[PDB]
Amino acid sequence: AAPKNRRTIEVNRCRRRNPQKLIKVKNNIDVCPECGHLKQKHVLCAYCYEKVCKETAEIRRQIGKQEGGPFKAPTIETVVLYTGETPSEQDQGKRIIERDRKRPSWFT
Amino acid sequence: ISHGRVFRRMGLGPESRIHLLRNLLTGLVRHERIEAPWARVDEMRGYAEKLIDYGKLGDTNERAMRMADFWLTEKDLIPKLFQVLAPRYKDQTGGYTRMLQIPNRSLDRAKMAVIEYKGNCLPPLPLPRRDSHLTLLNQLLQGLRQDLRQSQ
Amino acid sequence: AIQKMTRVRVVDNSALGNSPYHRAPRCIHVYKKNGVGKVGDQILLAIKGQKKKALIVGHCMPGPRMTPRFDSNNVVLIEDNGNPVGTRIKTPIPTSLRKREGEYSKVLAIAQNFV
RNA sequence: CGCAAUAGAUAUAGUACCGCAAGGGAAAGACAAGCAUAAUAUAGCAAGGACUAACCCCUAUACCUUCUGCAUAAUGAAUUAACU
RNA sequence: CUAUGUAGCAAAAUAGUGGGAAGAUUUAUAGGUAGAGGCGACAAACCUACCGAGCCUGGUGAUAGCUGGUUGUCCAAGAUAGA
RNA sequence: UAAAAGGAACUCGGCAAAUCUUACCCCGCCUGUUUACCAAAAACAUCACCUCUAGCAUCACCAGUAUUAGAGGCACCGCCUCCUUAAAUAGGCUCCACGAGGGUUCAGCUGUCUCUUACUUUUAACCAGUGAAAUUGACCUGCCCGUGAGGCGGGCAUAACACAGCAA
RNA sequence: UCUAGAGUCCAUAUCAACAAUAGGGUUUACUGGAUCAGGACAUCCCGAUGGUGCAGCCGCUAUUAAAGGUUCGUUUGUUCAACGAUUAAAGUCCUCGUGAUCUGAGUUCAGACCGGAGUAAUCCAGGUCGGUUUCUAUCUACUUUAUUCCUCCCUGUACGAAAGGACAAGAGAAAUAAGGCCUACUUCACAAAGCGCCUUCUAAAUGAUAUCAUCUCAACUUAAUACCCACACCCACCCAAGAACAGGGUU
Ligand SMILES: [Mg+2]
Ligand SMILES: [Mg+2]
Ligand SMILES: [Mg+2]
Ligand SMILES: [Mg+2]
Ligand SMILES: [Mg+2]
Ligand SMILES: [Mg+2]
Ligand SMILES: [Mg+2]
Ligand SMILES: [Mg+2]
Ligand SMILES: [Mg+2]
Ligand SMILES: [Mg+2]
Ligand SMILES: [Mg+2]
Ligand SMILES: [Mg+2]
Ligand SMILES: [Mg+2]
Ligand SMILES: [Mg+2]
Ligand SMILES: [Mg+2]
Ligand SMILES: [Mg+2]
Ligand SMILES: [Zn+2]
Repeated sequence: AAPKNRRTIEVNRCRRRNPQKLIKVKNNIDVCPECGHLKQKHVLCAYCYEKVCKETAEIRRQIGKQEGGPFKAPTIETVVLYTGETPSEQDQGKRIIERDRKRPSWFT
Repeated sequence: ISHGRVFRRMGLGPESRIHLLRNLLTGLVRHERIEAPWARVDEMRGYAEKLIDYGKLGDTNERAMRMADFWLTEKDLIPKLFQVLAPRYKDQTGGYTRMLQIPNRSLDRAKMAVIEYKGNCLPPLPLPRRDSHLTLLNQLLQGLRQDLRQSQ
Repeated sequence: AIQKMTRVRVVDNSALGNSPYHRAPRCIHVYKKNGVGKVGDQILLAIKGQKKKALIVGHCMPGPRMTPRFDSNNVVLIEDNGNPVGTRIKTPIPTSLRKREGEYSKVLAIAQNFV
């Protein structure tokens, strides 16, 4: 059907500003104790995750530049090595994806 | 009523559900780490685990080969499954994938999730460590370790 | 489930029935408060343009465990006063008629086979 | 003892736009209502008598027009501003 | 014929089920018939979404014993024979 | 989409769905046409038949001439001017063929039903973006009985506030 | 209400004529069905009691009783009626009760045919076939308050004039209603369901006004538990909990 009467600003305020409709204050924010950026407990530090995705993208660009075209999933493991890092004794027989910047401190 | 139904409903029906999960799983086997909506990744985690289980049986088995043929779409990955992934987990008997939640998607504010196969070459996800063992509460609990061990 | 408007094949040698007729016997009423009829529930049949009392002796509807589940809704014609009209029965009748009270003693003295 | 941007020409224009067509035909330029600051507390034409006191107490059947009077019997009005 | 839709995707559509489908069929293109007129395998059917009589301008501020309205303050007289 | 037993007991009617068979009756001969947007029909048209008018030039009928043209009625052709059901208010001029026409019946079929149930998709509910419309005197918008009804009277009830439903 | 008339005798076991006292309508001539139902009792059944001409179950009337129930079909739709099978019963009415819940017929929409009236157009409180009413819920209100039947003992005692044939008390079996479950069957398959399963609690005694008597608008004496139930958390995950919020678990 249709309304029988306009609804006043008072009723509309008792509806719109009722607590159930308010935005709740979040009790689960904190500071990355080492890195020092904001984060929720159960979620990754956004800044750290972005700085990881950047390096993943650069590595993957090198991988694409080396594999040539599509349909070339290798049949061996892969290892990524930064400048001035000779292939360790454990990484022989694994594809090497050379990169041209110093290894990040967070890359172990 | 939906008591005891473990399978999400997604896509345009059951078949599209299998096909969506198949594309997610193929992306995972190809890149070893993918960011996807949280619920879809949680649905695909079981399939990725059982795919590694089937891949351990090895090429020679035919049932496993048919299964990996269905569940991998670019077939270059089937070698990998049977020669890089399944060999990699010859020790672990379970839990080959780690799944995290990440900042919600910018456009549609969906609940996201990064899922990866343990042990890959990629830069490591920023996992959350526990509190250092030297914190006050941990030190008191360490004192209790000692004092209880001596008594017993 | 022998309810109203269900075809039942008379198996009693049917001095009356068993003769050709373009209709087939139908149940028009079940002598139970609810419509559904199970073994031993005596019903009413429209057979050969006539109304005759009946007695169900087997049905395709699964019953309890240890009782037979036939594949045809079998019925024996019985006269109003309980006497069976026929003199024989060939199709097997379940041994679950010696149970719960009813006019069943005569219908077992006239059959020949059980299960 | 003519108007001064809802007036004065329809006019910044017979343009925009509507129509197949004849044809129709605009708008405008220089702390009103609505909200926020500040959601609400038994009870009721939302007021009045009041009271130390906002509510609580007592009183109290909305307005216009049409029918003999009309509890709202029916018609009309969301509300502000301008024109009527 | 049914279901959806009823400010809808649409001012008559969608999905299925259906009738015709070498004919009195269907159809693109230009022309013709003009309003008491045209056309009509007559249904008052159709003539640019609304046809028992198109649409636009003019006479036109049509007329309306009918409906609705009719704007400052205050006071005072003020009602139900009939032809 | 699937369904136990039963298979029209649903219902105005086997509408819908599943399955594919049969028989008749009324109307209309047939194919066709019609109320763009509630009626596709038993109405219109139609071959066949009949009636009426008309002896004839260059713009229609017609570059036609009574076996022709126009206007009407009718509708080829031939023949004349008690059963059914358990139960029944239903069905039962000749004239092949045809009908999304109307009525009835056999057999089958099926969630129509006895009597509902599960799953899937859209809708849905929540989060994020964009964001209408009818409606609206004011509302601080209760129940029962009476008067003539949320609002009057007499009783009863009564802390405020979202959200999703329902339709008195 | 007078019984007055009857009834093999007799008003009261039944009709009970006229009338009177009561509650209720009569409009044409010169609105059903589905769904859910709320309510009254003027009770159809079940329950309790009186009399009987029922010598007895049942019948008949009368009082009381509204917690519960009150079937399925063929033909047809001024809505009823008839008919078949049942049932313990297939009650009488108010709120079409209920169309912003759904449907059909109508009666009154344009098409057409038949019959009547008319010179015609057209009419007809006639008969047939066909035929479109849309709604996003603002406000109120609301959304967790065990009966019946059959069978059998007890048996054919009492009652009874022969004949027929009781209570009180138990025991089985079925259905329905409410509530719940998924071991089996069934549709299906980490579960939801039913066609399946389980539970359901006005006759006396004493006795006065009126010393006998009298049941007493005389005094006086007799014929539901169950269920729920911890003040202070809530980021995350799971869930037999769930629309969101809530709720259970994380040893
Ligand atoms: Mg979806
Ligand atoms: Mg101007
Ligand atoms: Mg102007
Ligand atoms: Mg202001
Ligand atoms: Mg009112
Ligand atoms: Mg109004
Ligand atoms: Mg005027
Ligand atoms: Mg006048
Ligand atoms: Mg005066
Ligand atoms: Mg079935
Ligand atoms: Mg045709
Ligand atoms: Mg036809
Ligand atoms: Mg939103
Ligand atoms: Mg009232
Ligand atoms: Mg609400
Ligand atoms: Mg099921
Ligand atoms: Zn960090």
